[PDB]
Amino acid sequence: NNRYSFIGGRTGQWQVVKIRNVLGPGLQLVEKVNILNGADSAWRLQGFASNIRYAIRTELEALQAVQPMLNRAEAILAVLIPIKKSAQWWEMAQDERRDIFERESHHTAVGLEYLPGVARRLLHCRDLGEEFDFLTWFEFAPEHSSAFNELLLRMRASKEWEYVEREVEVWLKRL
Amino acid sequence: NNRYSFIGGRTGQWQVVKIRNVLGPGLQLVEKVNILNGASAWRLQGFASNIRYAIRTELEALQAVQPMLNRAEAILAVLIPIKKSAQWWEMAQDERRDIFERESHHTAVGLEYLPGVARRLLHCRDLGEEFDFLTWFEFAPEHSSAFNELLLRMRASKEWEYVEREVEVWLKRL
Ligand code: HEM
Ligand code: HEM
Repeated sequence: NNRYSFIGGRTGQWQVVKIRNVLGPGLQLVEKVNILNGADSAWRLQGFASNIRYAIRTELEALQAVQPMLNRAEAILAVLIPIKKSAQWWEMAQDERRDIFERESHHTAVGLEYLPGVARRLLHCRDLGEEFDFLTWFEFAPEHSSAFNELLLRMRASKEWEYVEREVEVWLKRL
Repeated sequence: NNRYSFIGGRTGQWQVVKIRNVLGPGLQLVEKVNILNGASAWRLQGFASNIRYAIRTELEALQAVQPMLNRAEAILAVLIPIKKSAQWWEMAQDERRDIFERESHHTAVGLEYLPGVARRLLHCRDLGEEFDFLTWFEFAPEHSSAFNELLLRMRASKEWEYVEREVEVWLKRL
């Protein structure tokens, strides 16, 4: 099953360290997040794992060579980052979006510099009618915390991020 | 709302003319199809979504000539659920784009059939449906022959070597 739900509330596998309401309406602070594979709580986010939309074969080969698995023993820290991009983004053609995502913003090339420390999972949810477009998930050991914070500053300055209209960070610790 | 459901059964806006079970398991013949914007013998559903392959110049060409849905003359339609293979879905984005257009010329061929044929593309693989896409075409009867020719051109393409299941539900507006 390709559907995942993230329930902000009082139960779950993950303790909420902090929530940063980066842009637009935030998410209510809660004690924990419960993650269910499938479709007292304060909010629910859901999304699906999907096929590749932008990465080219050589980029997949580079990612496959180095990206770590989810659920490593040392990956006790995580961050759930729901993101919404603008109508102007979604109206663009496929070449126009690819050009912004990689040619201008270097999303893949830049992210690669933070592997293997950072593991990730990408879910999509615009097509479900959700309030966000994407749920991004990152997990890593404390030793990569500083590197992940650097990555966030670099991505938020990119051309791609000029099309982001809502964004929240839910910082988590594995219970 | 971006979700559409197609219910094969006794009620609906469309009378079934015939069903051709082109490849793989078919769909049960029924009297009518009921189309509902939102989430009898069978139900198919899918969502309208962003562009996945077409480039700007292709969209400009399509926008220059493609007709709208619900033309008064467009009393015939064809619902074509399609599933593609796992090997297709594993390919990277450039690999699929190259097959879809550089090799199979999906948009360039399809454009030869506008403005006669109007269309709508729905996606459903991500919903866990048994098909990956619901495709919808509609047109006046004078384009029936051209549309049957288009179908045979597409099925000869490299892109169609990855199609694993395909049904045609032919319909007439009530
Ligand atoms: C950690 C290293 C990272 C790597 C290796 C990476 C890589 C990728 C790749 C290859 C894709 C495209 C997948 C496809 O073709 O469909 C993607 C999508 C995306 N990534 Fe990252 N990423 C990283 C970090 C980040 C971070 C920190 C964020 C958010 C703050 C982010 C947000 C996104 C978004 C929103 C998308 C969807 C883009 C779209 O479809 O418009 N990524 N990522
Ligand atoms: C009538 C003229 C046609 C035109 C102008 C046309 C055009 C297109 C375009 C531009 C796309 C890509 C949309 C995107 O980038 O996301 C597409 C997708 C698709 N079309 Fe057509 N089409 C036509 C006929 C047909 C026919 C007759 C069929 C079925 C027999 C069909 C099956 C599909 C499928 C399954 C997809 C999804 C491709 C994928 O994402 O892998 N098309 N069509």
